[PDB]
Amino acid sequence: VAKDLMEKFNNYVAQVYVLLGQIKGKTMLPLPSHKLTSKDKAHVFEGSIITWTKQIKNVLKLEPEQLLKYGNDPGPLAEIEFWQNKRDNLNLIDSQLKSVEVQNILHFLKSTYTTPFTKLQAEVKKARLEANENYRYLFTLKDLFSKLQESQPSDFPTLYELFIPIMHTILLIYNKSKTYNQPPRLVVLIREICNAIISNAQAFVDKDTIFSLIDSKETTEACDKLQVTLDVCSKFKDAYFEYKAKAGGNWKLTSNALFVRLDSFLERCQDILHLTNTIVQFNKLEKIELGGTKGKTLTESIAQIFKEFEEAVQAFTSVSYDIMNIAEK
Amino acid sequence: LETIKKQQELAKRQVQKDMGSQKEKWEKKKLEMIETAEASFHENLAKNPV
Repeated sequence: VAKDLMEKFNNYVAQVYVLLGQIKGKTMLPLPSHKLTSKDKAHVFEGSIITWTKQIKNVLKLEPEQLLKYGNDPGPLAEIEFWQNKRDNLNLIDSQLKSVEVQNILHFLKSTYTTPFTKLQAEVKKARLEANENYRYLFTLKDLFSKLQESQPSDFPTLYELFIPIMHTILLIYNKSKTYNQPPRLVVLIREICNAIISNAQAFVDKDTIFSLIDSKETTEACDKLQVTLDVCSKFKDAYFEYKAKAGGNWKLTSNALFVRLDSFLERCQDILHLTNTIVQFNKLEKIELGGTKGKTLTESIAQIFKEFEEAVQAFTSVSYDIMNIAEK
Repeated sequence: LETIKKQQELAKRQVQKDMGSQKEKWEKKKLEMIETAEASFHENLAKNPV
């Protein structure tokens, strides 16, 4: 059990190196490699840890990050920049992994070796694809820098103007790379990217501020500002269609299912805007004193009507959950 | 009635006092210059790698 415990220790040192890569940045395959090896079962164990390394590369996807919220224009660019760095390290580690000794181990019994060698050549090709994705991600990281920098003040006035060119850059990115692997999958990321960005900008311009303005009921222009925020979103969808024409084929996008997250936000926003405008109306009704013919009895009836409204708007001001959260129904 | 009559006078202005001839066309021309600037930036980002 001396040699068995030494094997149990090595697998522990691998799992520690896997934990190192979890906090740090992968490089499990290097720690899976046996150190100062002199039987044939030991060199096989080294290959089996190399196997779970190739699995970690394929395990990582652009879609799984999109599933668990997030999907920020800066976040997806960084996810490709982190993926392209992990494969670049794995390619450098593959050059050290592929030792003259490690080649002789594969020769002496071999479909275990060639499957690990085949996954390596697939990783090396996908890495070449990842590197072009990283060059594309680096341009979006500058675009996201334009949005991430925003301190939630104005923005939507100029960002609605700045969006059309941000789209025009994305279109040119498609033509320049050419061999851009996952050109229909990367479109789902870019759309989710603009999606998450709009949601952040929108959460700022309303939230407790919109609840606070409704409370005081001395804000009409602020209601119009909310409509302007929605208009900025409409400009992004209009520019997305304006880029789809500029592209001329291979539109892809699938906004009718993808942009549903955005559409559903704007629907809820619009629904508030529809109800906020009516609240401004009723405020005018109180002030009205027609004075005509039969009197008081009518103004009393108008007063009771105004009180009912005042109860409704007070119940709306409560803003229990809400805070223009699309995900919340 | 006077306050509402004053609002109608102010409303006619607010609509056609701050209103300026050729507005949407100028915004489109501003967008075009930003599109050309972004097109030149992506070319410069292509030249850096290359």
